[PDB]
Amino acid sequence: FKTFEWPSKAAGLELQNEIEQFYYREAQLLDHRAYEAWFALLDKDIHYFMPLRTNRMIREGELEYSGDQDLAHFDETHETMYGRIRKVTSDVGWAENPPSRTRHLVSNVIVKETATPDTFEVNSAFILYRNRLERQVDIFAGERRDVLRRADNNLGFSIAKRTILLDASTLLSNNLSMFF
Amino acid sequence: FKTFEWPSKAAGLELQNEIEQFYYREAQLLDHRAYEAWFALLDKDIHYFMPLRTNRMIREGELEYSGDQDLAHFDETHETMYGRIRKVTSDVGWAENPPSRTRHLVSNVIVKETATPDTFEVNSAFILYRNRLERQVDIFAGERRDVLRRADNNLGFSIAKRTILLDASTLLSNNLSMFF
Amino acid sequence: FKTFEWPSKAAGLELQNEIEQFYYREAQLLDHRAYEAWFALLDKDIHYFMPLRTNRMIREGELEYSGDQDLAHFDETHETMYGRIRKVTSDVGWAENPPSRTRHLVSNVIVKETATPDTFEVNSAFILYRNRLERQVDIFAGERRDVLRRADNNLGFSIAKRTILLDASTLLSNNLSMFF
Amino acid sequence: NWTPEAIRGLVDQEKGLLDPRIYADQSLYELELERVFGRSWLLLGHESHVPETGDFLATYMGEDPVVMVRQKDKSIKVFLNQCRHRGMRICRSDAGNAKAFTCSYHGWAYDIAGKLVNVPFEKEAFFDKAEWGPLQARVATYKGLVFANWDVQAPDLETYLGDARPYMDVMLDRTPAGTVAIGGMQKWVIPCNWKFAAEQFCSDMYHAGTTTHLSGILAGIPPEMDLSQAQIPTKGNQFRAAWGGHGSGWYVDEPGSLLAVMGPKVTQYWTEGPAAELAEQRLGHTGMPVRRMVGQHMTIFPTCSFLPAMNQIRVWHPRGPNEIEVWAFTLVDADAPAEIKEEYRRHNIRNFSAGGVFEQDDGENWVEIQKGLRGYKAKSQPFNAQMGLGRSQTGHPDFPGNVGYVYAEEAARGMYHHWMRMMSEPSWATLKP
Amino acid sequence: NWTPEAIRGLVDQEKGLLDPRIYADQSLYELELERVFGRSWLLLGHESHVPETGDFLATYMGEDPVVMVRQKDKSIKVFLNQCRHRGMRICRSDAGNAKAFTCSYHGWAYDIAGKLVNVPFEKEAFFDKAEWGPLQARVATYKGLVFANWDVQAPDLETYLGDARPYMDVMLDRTPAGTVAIGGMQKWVIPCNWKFAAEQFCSDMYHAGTTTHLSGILAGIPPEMDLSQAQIPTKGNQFRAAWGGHGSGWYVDEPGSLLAVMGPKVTQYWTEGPAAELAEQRLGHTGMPVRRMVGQHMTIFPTCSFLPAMNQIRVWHPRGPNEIEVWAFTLVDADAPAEIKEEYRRHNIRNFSAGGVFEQDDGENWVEIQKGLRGYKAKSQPFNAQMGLGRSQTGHPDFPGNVGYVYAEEAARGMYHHWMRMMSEPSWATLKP
Amino acid sequence: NWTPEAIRGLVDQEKGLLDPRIYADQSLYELELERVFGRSWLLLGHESHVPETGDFLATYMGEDPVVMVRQKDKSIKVFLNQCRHRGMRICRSDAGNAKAFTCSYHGWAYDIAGKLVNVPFEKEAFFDKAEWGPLQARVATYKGLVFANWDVQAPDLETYLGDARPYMDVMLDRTPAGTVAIGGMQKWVIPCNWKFAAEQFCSDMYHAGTTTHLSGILAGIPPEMDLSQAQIPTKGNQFRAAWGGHGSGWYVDEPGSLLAVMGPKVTQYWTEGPAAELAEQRLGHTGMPVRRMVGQHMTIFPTCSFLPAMNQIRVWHPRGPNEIEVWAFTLVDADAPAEIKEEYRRHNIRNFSAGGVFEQDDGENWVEIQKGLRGYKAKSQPFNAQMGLGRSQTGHPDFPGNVGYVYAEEAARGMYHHWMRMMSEPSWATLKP
Ligand SMILES: c1ccc2c(c1)oc1ccccc12
Ligand SMILES: c1ccc2c(c1)oc1ccccc12
Ligand SMILES: c1ccc2c(c1)oc1ccccc12
Ligand code: FES
Ligand code: FES
Ligand code: FES
Ligand SMILES: [Fe+2]
Ligand SMILES: [Fe+2]
Ligand SMILES: [Fe+2]
Repeated sequence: FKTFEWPSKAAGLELQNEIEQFYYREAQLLDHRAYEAWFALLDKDIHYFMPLRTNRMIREGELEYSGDQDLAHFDETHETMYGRIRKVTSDVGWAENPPSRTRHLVSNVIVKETATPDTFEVNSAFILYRNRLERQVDIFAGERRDVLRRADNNLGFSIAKRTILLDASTLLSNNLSMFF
Repeated sequence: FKTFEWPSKAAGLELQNEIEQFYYREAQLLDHRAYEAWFALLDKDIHYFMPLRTNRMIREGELEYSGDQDLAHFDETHETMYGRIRKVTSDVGWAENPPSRTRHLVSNVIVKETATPDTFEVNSAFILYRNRLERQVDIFAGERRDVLRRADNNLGFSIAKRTILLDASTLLSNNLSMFF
Repeated sequence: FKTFEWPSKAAGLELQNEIEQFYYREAQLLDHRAYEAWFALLDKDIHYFMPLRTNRMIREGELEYSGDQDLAHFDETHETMYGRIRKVTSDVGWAENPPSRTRHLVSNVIVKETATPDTFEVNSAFILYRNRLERQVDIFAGERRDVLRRADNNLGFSIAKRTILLDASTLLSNNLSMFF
Repeated sequence: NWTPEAIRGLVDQEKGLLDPRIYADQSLYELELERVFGRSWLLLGHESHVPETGDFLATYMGEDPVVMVRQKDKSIKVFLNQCRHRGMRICRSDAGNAKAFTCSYHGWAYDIAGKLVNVPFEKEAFFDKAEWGPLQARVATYKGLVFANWDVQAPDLETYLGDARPYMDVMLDRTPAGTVAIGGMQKWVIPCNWKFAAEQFCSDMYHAGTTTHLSGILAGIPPEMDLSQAQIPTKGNQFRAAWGGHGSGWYVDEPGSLLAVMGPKVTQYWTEGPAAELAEQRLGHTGMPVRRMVGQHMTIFPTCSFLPAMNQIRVWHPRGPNEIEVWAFTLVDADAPAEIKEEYRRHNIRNFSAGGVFEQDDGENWVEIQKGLRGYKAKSQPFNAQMGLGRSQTGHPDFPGNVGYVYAEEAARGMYHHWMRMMSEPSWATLKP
Repeated sequence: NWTPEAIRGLVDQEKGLLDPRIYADQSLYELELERVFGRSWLLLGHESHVPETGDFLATYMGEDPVVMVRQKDKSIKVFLNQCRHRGMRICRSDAGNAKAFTCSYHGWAYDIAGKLVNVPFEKEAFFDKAEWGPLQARVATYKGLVFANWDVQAPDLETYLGDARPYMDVMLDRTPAGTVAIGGMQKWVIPCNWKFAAEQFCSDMYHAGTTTHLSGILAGIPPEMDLSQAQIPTKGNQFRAAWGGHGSGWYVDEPGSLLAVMGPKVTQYWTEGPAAELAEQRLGHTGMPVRRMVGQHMTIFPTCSFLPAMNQIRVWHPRGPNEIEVWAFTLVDADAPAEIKEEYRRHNIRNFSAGGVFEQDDGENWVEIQKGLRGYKAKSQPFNAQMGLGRSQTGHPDFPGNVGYVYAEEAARGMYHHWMRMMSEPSWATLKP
Repeated sequence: NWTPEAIRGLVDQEKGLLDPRIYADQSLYELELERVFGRSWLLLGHESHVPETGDFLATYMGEDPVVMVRQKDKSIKVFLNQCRHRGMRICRSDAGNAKAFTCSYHGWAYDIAGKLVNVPFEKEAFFDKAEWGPLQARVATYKGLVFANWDVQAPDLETYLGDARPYMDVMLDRTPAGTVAIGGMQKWVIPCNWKFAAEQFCSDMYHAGTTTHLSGILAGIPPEMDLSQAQIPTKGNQFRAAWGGHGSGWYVDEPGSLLAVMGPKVTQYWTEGPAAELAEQRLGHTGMPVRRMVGQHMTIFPTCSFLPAMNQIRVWHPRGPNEIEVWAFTLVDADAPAEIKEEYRRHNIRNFSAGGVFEQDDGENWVEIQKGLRGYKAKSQPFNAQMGLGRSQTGHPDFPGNVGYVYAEEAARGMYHHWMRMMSEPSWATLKP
């Protein structure tokens, strides 16, 4: 994963605004625990991926991220995501019952056109603030690399691919019971 | 407090920019301690509200927030906000003398129109970083739900109502000597 | 440093977008360790400055920041920045080999024109999240005051001046091995 | 190691001296959890927090998480929020209504009394369930307030309180209907020792009459009035309990203190009208002119603190020698007008929440005190607690008990003296009144 | 102070009682690092983590950073990741290939064996270099897995493992080709004591058979099926090691849990067909019906934990009494089909990473337990470890060793008993098998 | 318990061995605050930090916050930043000018000498104010630098410094006009022991001449030049003070590293011309060729560190065994040309601030060392401090005092030996020079 290949000519004001508003709407769904409504955004061919990140010497920098055949924090299809949604909305899902309090602050939105019409390659930055129970606070930062398709839903888009690059080697949180 | 009910047709680019710029200007006033200039933005009928948040089982999730008959972190009128401004600008206001160093990072701005012309419901996410004295650091995250009216001032808008939903149950800071 | 003097009439939608997109592109270079590409954005007359910030009583609030004749965290020219880039890309530069994992979250972009054509004075807020080695996390907040010139590069602009106002007195981090 | 001799040397009520190590020492803190919090009566809340069958509140006794829960027969039981199997929290939410409690780890099930009623695979694995429920605390109520104590050998709540009760009744015994808690409990964290917080409400009107709250009063007074026009209350008294380290202080005949904090409508309700007359009638047996008492602070040792006129109540939850949690709520008369209840709610938020114009300055002070105590020389010399030394009398015409001047540290000396006694006397035979 | 007598009082395997102080006491923890971690066989990883000469992995033995590195003679060496000059970390990256190691502070150079080969300005400043290299650990491999031990007088790995080996072989000795690790090492931080985690994988099928993992099962079963239809495995056994505190538990004939966790493809591979039949053949000398063992947990004392059917492996790195790091990876048969290997990767991520549908709930429980133990009363009464007391026996016709029912705490009592022994017996003359 | 006997065994200067527990042990740290920081001369700053009447600087002595304030009679007073009433910080800003000091808690007023002048309601509630002011420290100045010591029995500053004084004069006594501090005090936190930092500036040119600063030099050399062309300075000497654990090291003749760090303008100012000639003339009687000295490090035990030719000065404020705060500033000759002063400012920022091209690598090393010491085996064996063992001499033809080679650890052995003495000798009768 190198520097995102932004197009030289930036996306139009309307398109930039549309995709920003999509992420703001998505963040509201997640932060208000509307998991069913959020799951509807994921397409049937979704690949939801969060690789491991390691400490490497500059000379061995190409090995920073875990590959396709390696373990990861998340490596999910529509089927596995379905099960995760079932857990998080469950009364016996202890890790999120009582639920956490989260904030998805979204910025640094770069929009790129693809070879397919109505399909966009989007790079964005985030800080996820997670507050749990009495006094637990977990702060995550990173970037998301999405493939978004235009959809006739409440948000305007559907998610075809998501890769989350988390700024962490060892996770400082006890779990990842939240969605990025 | 559920998902902000955003409008289907998104706010115009001009309006989206005007309100984003208002918040950035507001953030500048607060982060540089222009409390008199900031207080002038508050209308006479201002309701400044920050409800308590509690840990609840999903089955009793409706009891998460404190009501209008319950205690809160903030529940202010123009009269009580005036007193707070007089304290924060006071030489004998020890909590903010020496003053803190704050940063209001603002994103996730969603704009909704109301029945009244030139009056808008605005949802936005924030991270408030507060640093004071030698080593004290307090990080806050949450969302704000504002009612903004158009005004003839440097910022373009005035604040009619503000509700702050903080991502906390037990507050990890010793005080809330800052303005949200 | 006083409240940023934003213009009464806000910058146009197109210019606002161009400058915001420039910062997101700059963040991507820094977050992906493209230091040689980032350094190329710095003009030959660059002044890159990060003053010290002290705890002062309200009555002595004019002395909060260190001056041009005082020590600072950074006070740099093109010559000294060049040295820093040589260190950070060096195999024997231990502080950044192994390299840190950083995130530059940028928002609150306010654009102001100058007397010089294609030269803009820009105010923005940031959170910089730095994760290092096994478990080290350093979070920074503040604002940047830039002088940007239009340039025929990959990003659209070059940096003529940068002052970073950091929300800190004592630095909680062991070093500032990152760029702001 | 802390010998009884060494512990007695930490506090000197005769000379009025305090060893600052009491606020910082880790070994003393660990002994405090055993000797003080392990056998004192601690406030958990109000009866109205758990009005109906199965209603629960998750709170603390020291650092021990406990569950307060109303029973079917209208009683209130308090048990340790810890499963005796492998230590899991049984009640995992702040508050609500339960029909039963179940452990999320291995599924041990409990009734609302805290009795172990079901163990999964018991027949195939096992032992008597009646022996293996979580530890129960003694529960006692004083006019709505719910207190708890682990120690069976500790004196009952009434005896424990003693002659401090008249000053509690100023807040609690004004109406035949009694008090009720306004919804919601504020919670925040202050990096300081609990004793600074407990002493302040016990004995320290001095800080409010001097410099700490100059900006807080400024926030409350009318915009036309400035600080130089603000009335300085100097008249008043201070009470030290005969036993227990309890203390209270109040102003007499000077409303300027209460007026800035609670406003004209609350002050009118507190001093004038049918409600103020009925309260003085019910408190007639104590002989106190309660309508002349305007602005009061009080601590029930160790950590139950309230402001009777303003109706702010809080518990200081200890979190090591260097940290506390403040849990705060507010009381109102059950039959008080809806307009008065709103005035109590709004002004308590304005003044005494984490963002309150008074609270802000209290925490600012305590934060710096604790930081200072990291220093070696900062703990090498005693703190001065000599204020009002040998000036209190037990025969005051208006107020019962050991009564001195409002700006004094007699109540404080008594609080630290009782702390010392609890820390140095293992047997209730010598410790009890 | 912690005398051998006092340490013996902390665990009672006859009455099945545990003193909760063992999970919280700072002084006990410091003794653990010396008496337990300083002389136990600890897992560093797999042989496939360092396949080629100079390949290294930076890991931990307790809180001591160590480097595991493949030598030119194909052996594996383990040395302290600390320069003996002034303490600098020699190997500063997570993993990779090295031709040599060089300290960044003063430039002391080391070969891949950890021998000090160059000291800058040695002629001018100086001393024998052969005496001043980092401390070496004993290295032993058991069927792919690399263990290390500091103590020269400790028993060899084979004796240390004893009769626990057959239960390890279930995962490790299925094929002549042996096992291989999937790329990647997951790392996360849990604020609980290491003994809760070690015990769970040693003895605690109970939590997975009751309440902890109901949502985890719900996540894994077909979308058409709901919890009430999910088969509840109740048949199975538990093994306690003759020496060492090792333990394992497994379901028999009821693949419900394995099916939900690993899916139908892995379940089939584990139970039916040539690979499964070859595993039974190779494990014939034990007499165990390995194809009937459907879902299993194991701990090699103190901190090597794994799940033989799902092939998840974990090391718990202690970080004080109140914290651990979990370093997790997974193993597959080297000659297993590519489709099976992919299934193992996917479901291990889905179930056992930090975001895993099982793991989420484990940490949730442990976090709450440790927080509870800050309280005085929460440490004042023993935990119940009486499950299956006196029910285990050494003559089971199917499974060798001390075997009882799957839902029992015999393996747990053995783990704690051995912990007690390591902590109270300073000499291997009495401690060894 | 840490007996004098046990403390003596932690350091062996004859064999050149150091017990790594000195950097990590919590009990040893607590004794350091008493036996080292409680009675040493500690750097608070320069006279120019408090140039006029009422000017103050809020700083530390160990973990004790103190106020340094210029008096009307030109003397400097240092007192504990702690109100003796209940411990509140008296002076709550970093620096500025004061006409008085008032406690924010109860309003106890002080003058700029730290004398208690007013107590609110003193006549009404009380005692002698002259006895209840904050603890005063002894204050002494050496050529611009302000030192403080709590201990009335400790030797005076001049005797404490001894034969280290001429090496301090290399920086401080070059002009009759003296030095002045550039405005601004840089502050940052490093999670390491203070002894690593103090030792480095005391005795460790070795780290700069080897590997730590290869990239720092690379940042300072011309763009056309790379590290292979960059010259490696290896000529120089090291000084160990006769008493007190002070030390210094410097390069001789070869200005390679001075040129890279400070540039050609400063390097020339230091070595050639009227300013350099005057220094040689002023310091010639001490038998030192100051113009040949090109790049120097020094520590005045325990925590006063500086780099004479670079003019970087710092104090290491201890924050437990595992943390320090670095407070840094730079000095210039008062009569230095505007251009030289600016060059000193720019290059000190470039090299030695928290973002400095040298400082970055220093903290990186120290952070890892301290992390390593959490391990048991990491502390089980001595560190090597045998460099230049028995190579130093007192009759050196070129430099005064006990002098050896630049790459040596004689000054280090002297620093830890004195540390050991302060920690094991309770009376100045034996400890004094
Ligand atoms: C302790 C002691 C006095 C007061 C206190 C706490 O809060 C107050 C609010 C107003 C006036 C006095 C007090
Ligand atoms: C320890 C003990 C049993 C299980 C465990 C850890 O993870 C599991 C996953 C599925 C079934 C049992 C277990
Ligand atoms: C301690 C010892 C030597 C040096 C130091 C600190 O900073 C330096 C910068 C340049 C050259 C030597 C040193
Ligand atoms: S911990 Fe409550 S059942 Fe095991
Ligand atoms: S610490 Fe490794 S060479 Fe000095
Ligand atoms: S603490 Fe300074 S006046 Fe009370
Ligand atoms: Fe107060
Ligand atoms: Fe589990
Ligand atoms: Fe250095």
